[PDB]
Amino acid sequence: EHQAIAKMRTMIEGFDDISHGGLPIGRSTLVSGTSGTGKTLFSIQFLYNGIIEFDEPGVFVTFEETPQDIIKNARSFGWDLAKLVDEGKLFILDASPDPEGQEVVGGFDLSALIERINYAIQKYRARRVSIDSVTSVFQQYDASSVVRRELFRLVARLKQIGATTVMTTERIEEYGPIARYGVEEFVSDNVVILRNVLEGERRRRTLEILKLRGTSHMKGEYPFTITDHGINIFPLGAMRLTQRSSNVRVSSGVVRLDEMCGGGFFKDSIILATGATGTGKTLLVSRFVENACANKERAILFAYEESRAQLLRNAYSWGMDFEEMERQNLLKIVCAYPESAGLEDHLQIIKSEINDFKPARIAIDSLSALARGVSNNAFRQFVIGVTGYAKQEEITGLFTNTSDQFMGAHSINDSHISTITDTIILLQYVEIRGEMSRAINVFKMRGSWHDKAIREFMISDKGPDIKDSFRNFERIISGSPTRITVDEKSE
Amino acid sequence: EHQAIAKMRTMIEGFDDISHGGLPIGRSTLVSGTSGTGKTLFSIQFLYNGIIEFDEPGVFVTFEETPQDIIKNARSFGWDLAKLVDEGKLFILDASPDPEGQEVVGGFDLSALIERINYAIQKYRARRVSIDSVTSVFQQYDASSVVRRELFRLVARLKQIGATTVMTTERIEEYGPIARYGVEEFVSDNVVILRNVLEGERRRRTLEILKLRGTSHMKGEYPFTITDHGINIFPLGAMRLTQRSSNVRVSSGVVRLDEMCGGGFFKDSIILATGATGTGKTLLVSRFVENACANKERAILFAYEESRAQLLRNAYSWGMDFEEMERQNLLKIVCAYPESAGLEDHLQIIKSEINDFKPARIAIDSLSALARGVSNNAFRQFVIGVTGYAKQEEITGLFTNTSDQFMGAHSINDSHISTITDTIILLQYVEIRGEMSRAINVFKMRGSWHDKAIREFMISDKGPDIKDSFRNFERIISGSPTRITVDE
Amino acid sequence: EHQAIAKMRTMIEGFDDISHGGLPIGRSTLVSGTSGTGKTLFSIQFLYNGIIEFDEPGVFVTFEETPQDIIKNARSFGWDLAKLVDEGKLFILDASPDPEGQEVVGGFDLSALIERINYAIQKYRARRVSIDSVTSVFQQYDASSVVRRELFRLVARLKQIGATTVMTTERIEEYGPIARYGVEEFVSDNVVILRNVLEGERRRRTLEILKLRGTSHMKGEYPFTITDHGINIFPLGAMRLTQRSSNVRVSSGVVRLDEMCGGGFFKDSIILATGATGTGKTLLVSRFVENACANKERAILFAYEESRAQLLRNAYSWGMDFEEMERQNLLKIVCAYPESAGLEDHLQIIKSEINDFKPARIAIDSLSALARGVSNNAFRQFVIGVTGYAKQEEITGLFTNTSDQFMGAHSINDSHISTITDTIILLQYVEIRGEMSRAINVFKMRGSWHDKAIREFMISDKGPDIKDSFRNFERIISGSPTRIT
Ligand SMILES: Nc1ncnc2c1ncn2[C@@H]1O[C@H](COP(=O)(O)OP(=O)(O)OP(=O)(O)O)[C@@H](O)[C@H]1O
Ligand SMILES: Nc1ncnc2c1ncn2[C@@H]1O[C@H](COP(=O)(O)OP(=O)(O)OP(=O)(O)O)[C@@H](O)[C@H]1O
Ligand SMILES: Nc1ncnc2c1ncn2[C@@H]1O[C@H](COP(=O)(O)OP(=O)(O)OP(=O)(O)O)[C@@H](O)[C@H]1O
Ligand SMILES: Nc1ncnc2c1ncn2[C@@H]1O[C@H](COP(=O)(O)OP(=O)(O)OP(=O)(O)O)[C@@H](O)[C@H]1O
Ligand SMILES: Nc1ncnc2c1ncn2[C@@H]1O[C@H](COP(=O)(O)OP(=O)(O)OP(=O)(O)O)[C@@H](O)[C@H]1O
Ligand SMILES: Nc1ncnc2c1ncn2[C@@H]1O[C@H](COP(=O)(O)OP(=O)(O)OP(=O)(O)O)[C@@H](O)[C@H]1O
Ligand SMILES: [Mg+2]
Ligand SMILES: [Mg+2]
Ligand SMILES: [Mg+2]
Ligand SMILES: [Mg+2]
Ligand SMILES: [Mg+2]
Ligand SMILES: [Mg+2]
Ligand SMILES: [Mg+2]
Ligand SMILES: [Mg+2]
Ligand SMILES: [Mg+2]
Ligand SMILES: [Mg+2]
Repeated sequence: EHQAIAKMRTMIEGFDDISHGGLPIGRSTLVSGTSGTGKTLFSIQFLYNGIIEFDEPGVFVTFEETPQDIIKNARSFGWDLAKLVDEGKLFILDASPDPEGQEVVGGFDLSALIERINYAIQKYRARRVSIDSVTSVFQQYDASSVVRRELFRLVARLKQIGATTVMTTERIEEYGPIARYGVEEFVSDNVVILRNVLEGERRRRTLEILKLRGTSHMKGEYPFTITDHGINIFPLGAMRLTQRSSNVRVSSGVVRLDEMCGGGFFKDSIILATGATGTGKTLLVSRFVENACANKERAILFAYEESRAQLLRNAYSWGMDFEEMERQNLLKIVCAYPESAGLEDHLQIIKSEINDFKPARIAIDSLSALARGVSNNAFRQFVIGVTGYAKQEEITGLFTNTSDQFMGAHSINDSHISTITDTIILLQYVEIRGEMSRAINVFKMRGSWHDKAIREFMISDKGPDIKDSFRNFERIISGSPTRITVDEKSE
Repeated sequence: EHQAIAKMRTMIEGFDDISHGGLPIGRSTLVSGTSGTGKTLFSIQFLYNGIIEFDEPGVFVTFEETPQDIIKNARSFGWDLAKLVDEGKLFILDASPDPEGQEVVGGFDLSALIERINYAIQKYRARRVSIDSVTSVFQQYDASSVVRRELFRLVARLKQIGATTVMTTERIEEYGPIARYGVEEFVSDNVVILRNVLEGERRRRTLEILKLRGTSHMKGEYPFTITDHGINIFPLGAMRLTQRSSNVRVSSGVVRLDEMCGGGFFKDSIILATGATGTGKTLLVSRFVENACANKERAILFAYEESRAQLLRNAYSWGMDFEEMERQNLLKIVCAYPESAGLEDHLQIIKSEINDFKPARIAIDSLSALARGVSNNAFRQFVIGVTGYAKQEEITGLFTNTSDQFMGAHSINDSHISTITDTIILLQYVEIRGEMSRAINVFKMRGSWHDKAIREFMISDKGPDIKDSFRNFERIISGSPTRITVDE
Repeated sequence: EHQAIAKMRTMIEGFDDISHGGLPIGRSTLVSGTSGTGKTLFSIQFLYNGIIEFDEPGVFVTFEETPQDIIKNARSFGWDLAKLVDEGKLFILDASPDPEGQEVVGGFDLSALIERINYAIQKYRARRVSIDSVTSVFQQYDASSVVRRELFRLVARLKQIGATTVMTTERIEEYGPIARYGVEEFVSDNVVILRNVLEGERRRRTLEILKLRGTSHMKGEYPFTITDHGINIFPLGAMRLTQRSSNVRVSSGVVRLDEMCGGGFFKDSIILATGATGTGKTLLVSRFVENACANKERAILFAYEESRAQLLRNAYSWGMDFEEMERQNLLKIVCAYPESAGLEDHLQIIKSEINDFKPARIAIDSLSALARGVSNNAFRQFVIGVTGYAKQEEITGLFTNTSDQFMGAHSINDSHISTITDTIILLQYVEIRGEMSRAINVFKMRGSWHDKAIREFMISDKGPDIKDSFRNFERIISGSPTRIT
């Protein structure tokens, strides 16, 4: 073949993105990690997808987990392997030493199994194979130099055979050896490592394609999740800056605010509402979510602080009976503490839920509520995933944030999200004549014009009331004014 | 079979939550940890609850712990394991060594053993099996490869007998290798990790469902404790956000306050009293609890800075009679330094103290006192756990809090409980003509209206009173207001 | 028995509360540690107390140290181990190798020794046993496996004879495994790790009860102090928020100042005196320390910054004389560099000195001098130690602190010692018309009225004099006043 290397899509969401095509055909790939990174699965689901998507008969070589169970478990994702076993579209080739036997059977069986393996490829006319825990095969009695030669025997053959392989391997250090013997490493053409790194009690899964000989791939670890629908990696690094941009408008929910933005927000932008605690934000969100239920166009509300009944009561006080909203299925409300899942499972449920209610708007009440306990970056990386999907996805977005410090909050945001939104509305407390009076102002809008005036506003059983600006004050922004009361021009 | 993997219910508080159902039935679940982590308990509590909440007889294997003691120790949790074996719903398959050395019996292992076990199982209808410290068996002279096959031949047979097992291991490095030989992680079907991390000078026990082959489970490490009633895990990440929230209102205890709050505190919410030291907090607490008792409802005051005595005094000086509330069975003053337990243990002392008195009011004097010493990240999870529980039990709670800075305190909290609370009160000092004056202020009140004004707050013998506001000042929050006068 | 575990007291200062009761009866406890931690001192102290308190004899197996050696060191605490051996109350079993040369003698090992131990137990009707340095025993040629067996043999045998035991082990890394081979860790019913953390050229020994089978014990480590009285532990968490309270009051030494506090300091109260350097804290203490002698009461004043001579000095030119106090025995000045004792000691140095002279009042001149080279937490504890003691012991304790910054200290304490203290006084600077004027005021008092004003006081020959406030001035706190006309 005088042409470049040929790859093969695994149909594993996000993987074929990282691999600029996917596992190279004809060559064997090595995927390893510690006890639980998803390996077993990464192979199984590597085969399944093949069957169901191109009917490329798979051959699953075990070594420890009994064949019987490899199925019993695989039904957790809705994969009735039993079937593909009947329909000869996949052959589970048992190779796990029974409860008894003898010893000193070194390379003895390795030269045979390769005769057995070629049998299922030959017979079932296979194309994709996946040996799981090849490691427990050397877990008999062998040195490092002993491992490099038993493997190279297999891959060798399989490359002649032409089959495309995947090998499972165990590791004990998350960022250390690449496999117990640190030898398989240079016995593969491609090495992929799966990591389930701990951290402050939080578990984060990731995947990295260390090497793929003769081609390009995505360098670095990528957060993946294991769910009811198999390994799902999120190439938050992939996704291009190919976002749609319409000039159309939508109503903020406050006619007097819709003005201040030159006519509203854009059907293709991210709106950030920031302020100290109790500035309005939650109200905003609500008057944003509601304005969507108005024009009978479903939308979602993601509240991570308040709850089911607490958001009804509190909103109902401002008017807007959310009740009829859920009924006329033009608004559904999620809710759940951020501590209920890592930003990996969250980012997901976001998109996942968006794919069943088909939004038009979307409001995340408190962004700083997610950020909680998570690392700086691990968070920015979360905005992007959200701000990104909900932009190339026609979804308008409203993100609420709390500047951990009032009257003096020398910055819209604190996490540095400021530079990834299209509109910056900020609510702040102003101390006028010994009283905490609010003040909303449109800080920025890349598209439209928007008002540049700082205006106070009061909350009421009526909702937001954007009143007059502080036409006669100074240092207003700080929060601690100093009225002018200038003696005119002295007559 | 075509179904998913059905899990048995351990019956350990919260474990099931973490495991999502329980131990994969008919399968071998693992449980290793450094010594003193709990294991043996967990693997024993495994049976007892089963054999007494479902009735499934159990055969507890033991490699080192003698049967007498395995029974002697269990009397630590009030469990009579003697009985269970006096009825055939439990069997101590004593596999402990004998003080007579004797080489050659190392082979009889597994194979000859396995039969013993099963022989027992059969003689009891054993549904659950807890083999403790299987690791001390190959503590004769075995390799890493050797053990793998030794195990592969131990789980297998037990997997066959269609019985659910509990394998207990041990390790050394707290985070390092999961189980001694780095073989039990990849060889097992279920792996549980019992850690007893030092982290400072205190120790925080924690459990982790590392991996359950075939199903889902709570990823991560979760806090837990061992008490007379056994293991007690608190999955402060699996508590739903379905907090019953009504529109009722209880009275704060202070009249002028309730007005400023649009008419009082919602019986279903969490109040946060924050402010420089000396401002007032503890008072608002004492006046909070006074009320619960005036309406003859119960209330608990978890004190973390003063003794029951110094606390009763402070009250008399303010008018209310805590001395009474103690007998009129309408007040529980707990008292205990924050250093007397890891938050892990306190959350429970509280959780327990509540459902031992069903109070309508819970006061936590000085949340800061608890946070001193601990991380800010471990603090937030404690507040959340109490902020949450407190709610779910329709209980109104008042949490104190001292801001490490007096005056010019721009951020409510330096900690940032700020957003996880429903009602925020704010006391602060203000100089006015060479004199420190107190100043109350309702900051946010989610459900209702509430008064903006920042009024002067006077403390005296007759309790706390609210005077007028600093209506003619600029930068009153700055700690040093400039007096202006505008009149035609 | 159909009950819980039976525990035996050790009387080892504070251990019985950390272990909740004592060491589990008829069972062996392993006490490990790196060299110089205190193990033997723990082992001996046990048997020792077993005798002098409960007339309970004990067997002490010594694998390495010589018998006459054990006896000798023991004297460092004033314990006549020779005598207790002569009264047949304790037996030092000597399993120490011969200074000569022999490889074929201990061929019947363990089993052969056990009979001895098991003999002695009965010959001496001993109730307690402590085996010092088992490690050194098989430290010959053994694996992680050859130990677990040998030991378990001994342990079980000692369990059968119903002997409550103590096995001592060595370690290498401080927070590394619990014992040399990683097996005693589990053949033992109970685990005790003695540490010796050396953080910052300073050493701090602490004890932890890893595990006690079927019972309760405080988790984590507590710091201890080997002293002439042997092991002494302080579980600054095993203390209770249960101290006697009151309304009775006491003078401050400064009349005026007492009025601003509702009429004196409470008695059961801890007073904090913060303020920039040079604000007179030292002048309040002395005055406070002195007022206790006039009324005729015993008060202590621990120093950490000024000597004894400089103290008596400045205290003279300020009027009241400290000398007289000492003579009369109505006062006692300590003195000692913070650096010359590890807090936990100090804490104790104070406790004893307290138990010595029995004080009504105490003056800790500068907590924020002890705070030096110590961690926020390590110190936050030292405080709770003394603060919570003076209370349960009903003492009038006035402490001193220094705000690291002058005029404008946007806070009271940097280590937030407040909220633990009852009454906070506050001396600060004020720049008025090119001058450095002083300011004093009560920032909080828990059970009284106290003046809410910021007064200016003048220091001079007679002492501290408090005057009136800065009415017509703004920003008095930021240090830079703004006389507004
Ligand atoms: N339906 C599911 N939903 C969510 N998570 C699941 C589901 N099924 C399995 N998991 C998770 O994925 C893991 C499965 O890993 P798997 O058994 O496939 O192989 P491995 O971890 O790579 O290697 P090995 O388990 O043999 O050591 C489980 O440990 C669990 O955390
Ligand atoms: N019925 C009402 N009448 C008058 N004011 C109300 C009413 N309900 C709520 N408010 C006001 O609205 C604020 C509630 O906070 P809000 O709903 O704006 O959420 P937020 O500022 O976004 O977030 P956070 O929960 O952190 O404060 C209160 O501070 C209060 O002053
Ligand atoms: N009634 C009880 N209340 C509180 N804690 C207890 C009680 N009983 C025992 N404990 C604690 O639990 C621990 C007991 O652990 P356990 O002996 O059951 O198993 P393990 O430490 O996991 O493994 P192993 O002891 O076999 O090495 C002790 O360290 C002790 O502190
Ligand atoms: N009988 C009383 N009469 C007048 N004022 C009192 C009386 N008792 C207490 N006070 C005042 O109340 C305050 C006592 O502290 P308080 O009960 O308010 O708790 P806090 O300020 O929240 O916390 P902390 O006590 O730890 O400083 C003091 O500032 C004091 O001036
Ligand atoms: N009278 C004493 N006063 C203060 N410290 C003492 C006194 N006597 C001994 N010490 C200290 O106590 C320690 C004694 O340790 P000990 O002999 O008890 O056993 P160990 O250190 O646990 O084990 P090993 O000595 O066998 O290595 C010494 O390191 C020393 O610093
Ligand atoms: N005899 C004196 N006459 C007048 N003023 C004095 C006299 N002695 C000291 N002072 C004043 O008191 C201050 C001394 O402070 P003092 O010795 O009381 O302790 P401190 O300021 O609390 O702590 P530190 O000495 O560690 O700074 C000096 O700054 C000075 O202005
Ligand atoms: Mg696997
Ligand atoms: Mg909110
Ligand atoms: Mg145990
Ligand atoms: Mg065990
Ligand atoms: Mg306070
Ligand atoms: Mg207080
Ligand atoms: Mg909010
Ligand atoms: Mg010694
Ligand atoms: Mg000083
Ligand atoms: Mg001084």
